[PDB]
Amino acid sequence: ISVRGLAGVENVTELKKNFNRHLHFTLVKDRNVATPRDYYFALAHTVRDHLVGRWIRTQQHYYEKDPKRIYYLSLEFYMGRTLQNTMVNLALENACDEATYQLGLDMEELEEIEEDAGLGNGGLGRLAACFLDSMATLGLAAYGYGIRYEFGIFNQKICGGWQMEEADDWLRYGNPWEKARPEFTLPVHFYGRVEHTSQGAKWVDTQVVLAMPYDTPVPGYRNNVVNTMRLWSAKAPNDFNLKDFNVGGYIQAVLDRNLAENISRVLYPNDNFFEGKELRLKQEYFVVAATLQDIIRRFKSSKFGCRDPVRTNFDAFPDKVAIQLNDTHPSLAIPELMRVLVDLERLDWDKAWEVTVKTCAYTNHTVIPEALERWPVHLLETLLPRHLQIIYEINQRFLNRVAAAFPGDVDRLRRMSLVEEGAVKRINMAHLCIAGSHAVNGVARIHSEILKKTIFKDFYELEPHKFQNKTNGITPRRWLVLCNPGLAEIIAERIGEEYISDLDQLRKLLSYVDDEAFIRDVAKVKQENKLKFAAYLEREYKVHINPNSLFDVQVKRIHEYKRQLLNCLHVITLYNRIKKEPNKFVVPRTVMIGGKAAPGYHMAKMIIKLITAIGDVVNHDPVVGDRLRVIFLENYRVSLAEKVIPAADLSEQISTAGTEASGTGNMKFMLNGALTIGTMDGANVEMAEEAGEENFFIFGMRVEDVDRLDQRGYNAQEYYDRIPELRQIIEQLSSGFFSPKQPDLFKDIVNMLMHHDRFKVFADYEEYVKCQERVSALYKNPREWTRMVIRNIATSGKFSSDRTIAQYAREIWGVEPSRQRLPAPDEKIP
Amino acid sequence: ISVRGLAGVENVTELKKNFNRHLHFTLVKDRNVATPRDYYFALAHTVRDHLVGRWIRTQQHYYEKDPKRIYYLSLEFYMGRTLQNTMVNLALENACDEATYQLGLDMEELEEIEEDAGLGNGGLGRLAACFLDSMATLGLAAYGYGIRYEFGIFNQKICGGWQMEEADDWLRYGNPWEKARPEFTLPVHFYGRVEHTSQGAKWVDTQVVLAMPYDTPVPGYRNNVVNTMRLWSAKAPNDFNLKDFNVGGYIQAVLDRNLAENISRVLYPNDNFFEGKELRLKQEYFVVAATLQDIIRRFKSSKFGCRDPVRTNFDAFPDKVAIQLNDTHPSLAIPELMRVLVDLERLDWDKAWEVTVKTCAYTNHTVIPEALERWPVHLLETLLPRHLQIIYEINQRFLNRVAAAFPGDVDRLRRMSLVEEGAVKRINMAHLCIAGSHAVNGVARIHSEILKKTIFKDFYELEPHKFQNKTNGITPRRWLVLCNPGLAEIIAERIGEEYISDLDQLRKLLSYVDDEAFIRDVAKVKQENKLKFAAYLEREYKVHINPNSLFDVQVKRIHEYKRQLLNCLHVITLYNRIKKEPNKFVVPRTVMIGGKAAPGYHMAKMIIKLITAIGDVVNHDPVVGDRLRVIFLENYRVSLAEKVIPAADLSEQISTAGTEASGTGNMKFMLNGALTIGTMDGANVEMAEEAGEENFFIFGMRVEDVDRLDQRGYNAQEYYDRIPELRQIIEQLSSGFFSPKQPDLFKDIVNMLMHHDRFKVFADYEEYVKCQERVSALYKNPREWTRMVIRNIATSGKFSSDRTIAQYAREIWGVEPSRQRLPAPDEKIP
Ligand SMILES: CN1C(=O)N[C@@]2(O[C@H](CO)[C@@H](O)[C@H](O)[C@H]2O)C1=O
Ligand SMILES: CN1C(=O)N[C@@]2(O[C@H](CO)[C@@H](O)[C@H](O)[C@H]2O)C1=O
Ligand SMILES: *Cc1c(COP(=O)(O)O)cnc(C)c1O
Ligand SMILES: *Cc1c(COP(=O)(O)O)cnc(C)c1O
Repeated sequence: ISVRGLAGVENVTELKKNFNRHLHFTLVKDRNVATPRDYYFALAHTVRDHLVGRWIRTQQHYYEKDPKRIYYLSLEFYMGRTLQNTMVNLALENACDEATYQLGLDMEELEEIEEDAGLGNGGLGRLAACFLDSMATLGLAAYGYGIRYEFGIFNQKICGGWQMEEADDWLRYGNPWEKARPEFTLPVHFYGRVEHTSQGAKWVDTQVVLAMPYDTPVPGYRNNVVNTMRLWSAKAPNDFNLKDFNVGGYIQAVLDRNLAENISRVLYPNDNFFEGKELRLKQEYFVVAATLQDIIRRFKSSKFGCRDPVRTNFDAFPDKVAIQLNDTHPSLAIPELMRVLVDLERLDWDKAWEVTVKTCAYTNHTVIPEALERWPVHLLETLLPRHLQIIYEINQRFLNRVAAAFPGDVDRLRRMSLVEEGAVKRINMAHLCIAGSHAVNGVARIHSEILKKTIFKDFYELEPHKFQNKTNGITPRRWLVLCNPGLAEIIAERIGEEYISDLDQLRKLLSYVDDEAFIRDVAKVKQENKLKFAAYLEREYKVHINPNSLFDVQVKRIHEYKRQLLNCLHVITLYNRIKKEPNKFVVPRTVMIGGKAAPGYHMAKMIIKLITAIGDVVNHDPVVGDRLRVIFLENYRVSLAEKVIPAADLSEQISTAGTEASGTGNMKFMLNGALTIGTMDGANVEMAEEAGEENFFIFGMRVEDVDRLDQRGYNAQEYYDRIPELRQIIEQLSSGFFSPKQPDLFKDIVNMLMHHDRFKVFADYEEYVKCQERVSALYKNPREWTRMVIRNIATSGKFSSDRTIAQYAREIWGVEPSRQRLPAPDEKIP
Repeated sequence: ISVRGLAGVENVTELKKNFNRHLHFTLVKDRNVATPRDYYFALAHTVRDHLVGRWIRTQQHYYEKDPKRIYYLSLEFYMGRTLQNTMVNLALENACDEATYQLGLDMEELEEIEEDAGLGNGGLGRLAACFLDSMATLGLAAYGYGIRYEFGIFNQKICGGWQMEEADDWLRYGNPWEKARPEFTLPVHFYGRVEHTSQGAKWVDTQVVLAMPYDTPVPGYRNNVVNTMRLWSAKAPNDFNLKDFNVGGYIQAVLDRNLAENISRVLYPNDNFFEGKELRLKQEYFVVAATLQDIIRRFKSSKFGCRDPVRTNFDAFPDKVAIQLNDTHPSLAIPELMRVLVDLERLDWDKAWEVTVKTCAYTNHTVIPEALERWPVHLLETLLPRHLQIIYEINQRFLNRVAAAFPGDVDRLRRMSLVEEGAVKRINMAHLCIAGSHAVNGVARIHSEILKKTIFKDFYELEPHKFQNKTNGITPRRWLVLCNPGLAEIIAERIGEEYISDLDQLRKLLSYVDDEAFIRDVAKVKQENKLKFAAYLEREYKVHINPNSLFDVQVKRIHEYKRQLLNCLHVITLYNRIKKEPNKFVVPRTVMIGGKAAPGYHMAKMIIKLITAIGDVVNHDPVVGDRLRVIFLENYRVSLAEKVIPAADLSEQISTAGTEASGTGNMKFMLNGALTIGTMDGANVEMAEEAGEENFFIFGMRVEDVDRLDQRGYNAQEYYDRIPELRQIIEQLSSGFFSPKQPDLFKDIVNMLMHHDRFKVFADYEEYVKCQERVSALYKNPREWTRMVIRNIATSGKFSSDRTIAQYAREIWGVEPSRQRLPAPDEKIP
């Protein structure tokens, strides 16, 4: 059937009876009233059974051996569905497929019922998920720590061409993967004040919110290792949240509990944008405060909570603990670690600081200013008074370090301060992270260099040793084996299966680049993939596309820097050329644009309306025929990504050079047989470098050109004046060609494009359509297109998150990865 | 070990491995980290497994055979713990006891970990629970319908002698008994307006709240019948509760969902008191609206949703459906049934009314005016506009009936109206229920007569046929076998086990009233019970009592009509007599008073403070010694009741004649070997009638005497003037004898007692202490005390809820009870 494992005789039988046990005993249903949803849960529960045994021995193992622990703190974990992934990592896919078949059910149909774990916005959240999978696969004693939002990223609905947001009640029917652990609930404090008494400061008169943990298993790839993702839920104490007496109402007091519990109710839908709301800041301290107590408790036990030197010496803390800050969101971990060490454990400042810096590491994910976290001091002052004091003290000592290193450099001092003066005083969270971490890293080579040359230049001059790079990657399990079994099978037919956990082996595919059978196969799976997606489209969303055309897709969050608008300009250009010479041949294309716009991002929502507007015109022009279709992919999410990417021919990664830190979607397309048209931005540089620029469609300004233009001054009028095709489009938008009933509908877009384009869309226009012509030319030559594809796939190995994690492990965490199978799952009951 | 069933060889082994399966696979724990709480859940899950098989066949059965269905609507269901009860009804107690023993665990210790299902306030809520057990035991196709409050009755804490309320988070660790059924979620409407168009009225522009059901199994006693208790939970729709656009905030819109969900957040802690709050009214329509849709859906299928006459003829609706209104709380079921039939199904008014009256029945539970539901019209007008219109129309036609029956009786008309004029117009829910039901019943013979003679006199003259009586009862399973296995065993040794489902058989115990061995045994279990409680007291609450003294206990909600104050006067009297003649012998007593006071009931909370105040003085007087102890039983609830009642010697049922509708605690004490001192009120009359007044300690005014006094006019001063002992107590309270630091602390109680005692406490004082002397006299004669006890126990059979339910079934519902074992639980998988 494929190498989705063995469909053993004993195990298919075993699976079937357990499916039945759960349908009866767990679901309390009988075959006569069971619905596909019930069948999905019976299976889910049956699959979950297979990893509890391993989950328990893995955790027990780490307790016995006691290795250095890795704590990945992140406010986002974009998990997606977990049924198939679990079957894949446990070599259960074929067995389950067989058993459910014998039960008369279609596994694929049941898989579609699983709701996505949308606890993320995009890249940052998904990176965290891929990392978790890789850390488990590399046998690292790693723990993912975050918040269990009851409402993840909103589900997007397009009404009249506009995005409509609606709550993502992903828990409505329950989550069979998580395990509530109410017995490990911890208290978290807010507000209050600071008392300075005799031997130390005291955080007093605080409001208490409880953090209840929920554990979700994270299985490694076929190695019997099952790590843990602990997500905190906010709960109100039953005392004070009722007991602070003297009139108000008993009923009201109980109803008001949903005020402390709002902390984990919803994820903020902002991608690369900072919103200084109190609720967010509360979410940030909540996950940090709860997590740290859990980390210290585990440390207190270790082998110190037995003997060792005997005396809670936190000197070995960094040798046993490593906490990674996914961006600045969990940055309060630094002053909080200090607070506990200094205030509670009573360590001297300097010893505490040494420990903190040695256990913390920060990862930066963007260079755009509006994405930077700068919290107003009056907020921190009210909500976390002691942390503010600690931050000021950290700042004090840090700046003294600077003064001593750069005597008299008074401007440097203000520039490096963790405290920003002005309208309102703010705290620069990024500066905090650099100061209290022993390592700071970018997510792509150029991004990392930019940090050193620009944004964090001063910090780099002070401590050059802290700055590193760790190019992002993606997991070949979900992003290849899971979503593209067809491609994985033909690769395995030639080079085996060891590449799933050793992606570098894909290079061996280079020697089949002239193989006639392989070229035919690679081309066949892609065609099969396109047919399946073209079908899904009519199934779930309804209104035809042509599977023979070139599948041109750009899927990622809607942003001005991602330039969906530049993609739009090209689409309209194609349209206008066709209307000019109708009877001239052009390579057919289905351009698919999908992505979510943050609810308050007006421009982003305007762009979505533009895309649908273009489709309204283009898709109903008889002269165009089936040569050009414009489709907006609704509710783009992980599960939807697993469907489009494998069916894509052209991947669009056209952000303005220097704005996309790395990107990961680009990697997903490269490993799944799509060709890339893009700019020398983020990881695109390393991808073209790996496959050879000849096998890549690079265009536009490089970072240097962008800066040259900025020195000069960017004037869009110039481009409007010298390019008639561009002029024609702008006047089409301006006159209502695309919005008849509301002719001025797109005035904001035009206005922006002409007067405040921060991402110089026009500047890359000419080179973009010129380059688009070259991909059309090559698509006309199926054999050469597929051979270039093979050159990309065979060379994508470097972009696996196993590589990334192995580097973090060695160069930052100080641990050694291991592909050693944990001693079976085998029963056992001590 | 006892007749808690057989500890079979095959089944103890089977139980043990399933306990282990769940500890591993369900709890995801290993023996080395498992805590008593984990062990309790493994067991709970193991026990729950045994009844799903029966649960499924019982429900399938009713679907095949299609009998008349009984729907018990109630806003309260005081369930308590369900582990032991399930073991008892499934004959699993000894097997589980053995198996857990072999696993090295103490079952009793694990049982104590189960949280109480406190979804009730007192009598009314517990009656519903006992009924459910009886309906299952009598094989009735019955369904309990209510609300799944996430917070039940508050947990009571005594601080400085005052009651402190704290949220009852009974779901904190989860509920292994319920089964969420999100797939059967239904929509419920609120607000909106009424449109009158061409062919009928339309309820339009409403706000939608979703009702998600949760089913809990209700097993009959050893008959393999497992009925269902469906509890609704409020959920916000993800559309409008987000989709009603045009600024407000996406985050805020999501956080605001907890506004529609507040409907099922908390139970109103009022016992026999009406609070006209909107949230309550919403809770009342919510349970009614959701339930009715479920009822009609089931009816539409039946055997009509196949063939029958073919044409949705609701003429057979009453033949297939019976809905019982537990008090007026679910009274909106009447106008709602009309709304659906008329507005949606399009039946003519008269045919719809005929159906409604024929399927509905109302049970009245109190005669005090402040407990009567009278909803302001402006509330109904805003929240349920169409229901108000329907109610007015029902009123219109009803009054016309009256006018026609009593021509010219203009005062009768206003008195009987469902609409009350005055300050604010109100709707008398009780009048609504009488009009739209074919049967109205009281809960005790005297209570029922009072309804006919007083409160509903006019309604009785109009339709004498509607009024009936159904004396309350309690379940011998929980209230005997479960909480008093010792007594149940010795009874079984003599007369067998058939009495558990045929309590009348207890009469056979009359012939052992002179049996020397029996008297010794009855006396032995009571002593064992007292020793166990005296121990529990020091275990969980700490500060000694004497097991040889007479256990004088009054446990029930704190109310002025229950007269805990009269009990207080006696206690102080005993104290004062001892201080007067210290070296005179008196029968030792431990008087235990326990009960919860509604949060806003000031007097009730003052009485609790008084009780603790008396104990402070009495319990620390050296001259008193161990002859008199005053203890306030904290957090009285079902689970606590199962502990005290079996250990009680004297049961206090001293409400003012004519105020306690029936009472059920009194019955619990009678069947568990306690003697009753009380007034001729509620069921006390029928109990004394059944055991013989010679075996009862009756005192005080009868209803007639109360009325005579009211004609005359009640003047408490008179009693204060003629009884020196009474005078001495009042002046002790007035001067701070019981409250040194705050001498005027009890001015409200004294003031009330002297000037506004609605329950004439003083009037029954003399006859009360005189009577108390007689019980002390008889306690001095162990052999005769025990023989009187035997006379009570042997004669309590009439008070089993099986009797009550059998009567409801025959005289109201029109169904025949059956003690036929359902065809085993046996596997099966169609
Ligand atoms: C939102 N968001 C960011 O703020 N940074 C991001 O992180 C991802 C993983 O590091 C990168 O691939 C993206 O380029 C970057 O924009 C991202 O997706
Ligand atoms: C609160 N509450 C009432 O309103 N009525 C009650 O119902 C019980 C069951 O019918 C009766 O036994 C009580 O006497 C009556 O007070 C009760 O307990
Ligand atoms: C991989 C992924 C992303 C990141 O896409 P980029 O092109 O790097 O912005 C965002 N959303 C989803 C659903 C993803 O799978
Ligand atoms: C039986 C019961 C009641 C009713 O007691 P009465 O004496 O009828 O008021 C109240 N509370 C609990 C916990 C009960 O078990």
